Amino acid sequence: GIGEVRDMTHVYDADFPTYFGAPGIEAVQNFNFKEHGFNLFTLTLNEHTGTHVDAPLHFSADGQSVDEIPVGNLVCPLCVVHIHEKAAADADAQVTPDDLKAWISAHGPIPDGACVAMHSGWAGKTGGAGYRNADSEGKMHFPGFHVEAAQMLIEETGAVAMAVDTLSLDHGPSADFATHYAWLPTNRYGIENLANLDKVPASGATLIVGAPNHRGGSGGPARIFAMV
Amino acid sequence: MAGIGEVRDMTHVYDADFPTYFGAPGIEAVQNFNFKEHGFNLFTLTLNEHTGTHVDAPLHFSADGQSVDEIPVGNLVCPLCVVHIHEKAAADADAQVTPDDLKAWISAHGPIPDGACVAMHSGWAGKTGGAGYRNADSEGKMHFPGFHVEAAQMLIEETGAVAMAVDTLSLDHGPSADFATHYAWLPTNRYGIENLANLDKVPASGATLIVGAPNHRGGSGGPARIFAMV
Ligand SMILES: [Zn+2]
Ligand SMILES: [Zn+2]
Ligand SMILES: [Zn+2]
Ligand SMILES: [Zn+2]
Ligand SMILES: [Zn+2]
Repeated sequence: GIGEVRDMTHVYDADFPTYFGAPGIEAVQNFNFKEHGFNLFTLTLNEHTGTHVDAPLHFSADGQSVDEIPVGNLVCPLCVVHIHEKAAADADAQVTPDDLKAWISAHGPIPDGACVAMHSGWAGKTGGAGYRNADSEGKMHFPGFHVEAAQMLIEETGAVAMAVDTLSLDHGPSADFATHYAWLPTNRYGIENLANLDKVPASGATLIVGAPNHRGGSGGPARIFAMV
Repeated sequence: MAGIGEVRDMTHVYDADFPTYFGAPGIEAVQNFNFKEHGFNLFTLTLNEHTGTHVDAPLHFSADGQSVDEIPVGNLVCPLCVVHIHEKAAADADAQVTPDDLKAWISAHGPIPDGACVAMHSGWAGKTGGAGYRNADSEGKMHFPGFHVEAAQMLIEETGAVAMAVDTLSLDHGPSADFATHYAWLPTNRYGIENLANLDKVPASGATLIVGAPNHRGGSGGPARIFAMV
């Protein structure tokens, strides 16, 4: 139980690459130690920036908010799908139904209430302008999940969370977000911008999703751990 | 993983109508995009750091102390040491954890040292649905339990606890005006948890408190998501 834990959260700020490209959080120093003797900031946060959780409400009219997700869905068995070999050749590589099929043939079945995370070797560009990989028309290019592989995780497993080391569940050039409309409305939640997936084993680890709980929220940054 | 049965959430659901030390809405949400007119829901949160179940970073009461992002991940996973002072707080709403309360816990459950979180269970978490959480008098001074500054001095001198937890608005009790415990614990690169919940559902010892503290760059605090296991 008290084994070795791993941090899976990025350290985000104003320079952190957001989906919209613009900064997603600003700080105002309300009090400083010099004139007041204590420090306090008043933040303005775009809850869908940084290492954050995509609640079902993000893509639904009456889904589950961040506070309504049960605790049983915040402690997930970790199933990391390595596609970084495929992502090296194709920047728009997606976790296809064939990708997770090979995960069974080396680690066994997917446990119930588990989180499926994509390992595309992409959680290392957050320090530069290459994380979004915006094109000449503002079209971002980064790996993601396929909608058909998303629905594959609905019919034949008890997976509850979909995690990605990129900015979105669907890949960059997704003007429709078919993976989002498939995995979120079914009361399953998503995780984006997951860090340090190269430091956890593909199977056996247990994810600890410290999802926020501001009532009525569609998302929000979450401190995520991984008990290896 | 051995003996892992269940995990309990030690976090309150915070909104604009949540009790704060100052007594104002500590968060103002605004839904920018809606599902019907835009296809998806997205809120913009303008919030204070010390709202709901949050963590006071060392920088909260120091000059160059650690910020929320500078707290080591190892210092976030800590053995949980819960001292129950609910019987005392039932009368005086300002009962503090005396150093003798710590010693009685040592003779009962053993030593605190080795990265331990010293949590205080005063039975105040159930008062969030009313004005008893702050318990402010007719004059305006709040009357809630806290940590005795002498107990914080014993934890640094005699133990190796890297964090401590309360179930109200501050580590100091209600009538504190200079915030003694904040000044005697945070500057030493030791963080505190405020507005914790569900401490009545965890054992007094043998539990592991996983603190999901935020890591926004350069912050003195922020709402967190806390859990307890084995
Ligand atoms: Zn999102
Ligand atoms: Zn690999
Ligand atoms: Zn998303
Ligand atoms: Zn505070
Ligand atoms: Zn007791």
